Amino acid sequence: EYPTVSEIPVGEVRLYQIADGVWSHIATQSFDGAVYPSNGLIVRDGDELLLIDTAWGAKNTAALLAEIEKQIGLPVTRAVSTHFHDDRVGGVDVLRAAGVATYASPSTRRLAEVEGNEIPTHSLEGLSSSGDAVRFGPVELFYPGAAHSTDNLVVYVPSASVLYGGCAIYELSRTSAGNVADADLAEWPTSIERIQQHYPEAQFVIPGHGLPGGLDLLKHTTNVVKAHTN
Ligand SMILES: C[C@H](CS)C(=O)N[C@@H](C(=O)O)c1ccc(F)cc1
Ligand SMILES: [Zn+2]
Ligand SMILES: [Zn+2]
Ligand SMILES: [Zn+2]
Repeated sequence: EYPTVSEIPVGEVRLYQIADGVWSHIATQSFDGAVYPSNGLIVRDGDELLLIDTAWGAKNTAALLAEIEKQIGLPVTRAVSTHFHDDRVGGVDVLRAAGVATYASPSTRRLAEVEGNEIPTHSLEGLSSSGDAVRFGPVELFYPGAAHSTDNLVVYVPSASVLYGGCAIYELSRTSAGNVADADLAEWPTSIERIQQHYPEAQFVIPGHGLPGGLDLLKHTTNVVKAHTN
């Protein structure tokens, strides 16, 4: 069973193995009166691990590293943050202190700094234009256009047909718009179409928060945006 928000104490991280050499990591955090779950990704790259997003905060991210050591034993050597909010860069400084090389796009790095969030060290090149794709170790990084935020990236794992949508894709059980303070609500359905046109063969689709599904999460998310927008 995929771990749900009600089963993970704030401060603890679970790992869920999706495929061979592919896991999600799941944490929980208090935010704005509620507890929310949060997903990231872990992808094996031989004798090292590529981390996709922090576990939302310094303490959760240290827990993540401890859980990775317990359950996998391979070192995290690179990390990619998929947008500038705290559930994606909160913990970067812990990763850096632990010797992880932290990456984000130039936009994400700028927006993190503007906002006062932790800032990934290295800039990812080749992601400036909607539809750009880059092969980054075992994954493909993709910029679909502005949506949840103007900088959001998605991640695709070809070996396992895993599409990590981050917070530009909503789980089915969310039927209202959440955090749209930095969103391009008008562009968001267009960016979702772009993901669909590029990863039509996606089997396993991971939202930034909550339960994985399939490509039906894309259509579901547009409905939510439109319902909120119109
Ligand atoms: C703090 C974090 C940064 S994205 C955040 O605001 N998450 C937002 C959301 O993703 O819309 C969220 C709102 C309601 C939920 F049920 C789940 C997630
Ligand atoms: Zn190696
Ligand atoms: Zn966000
Ligand atoms: Zn989020």
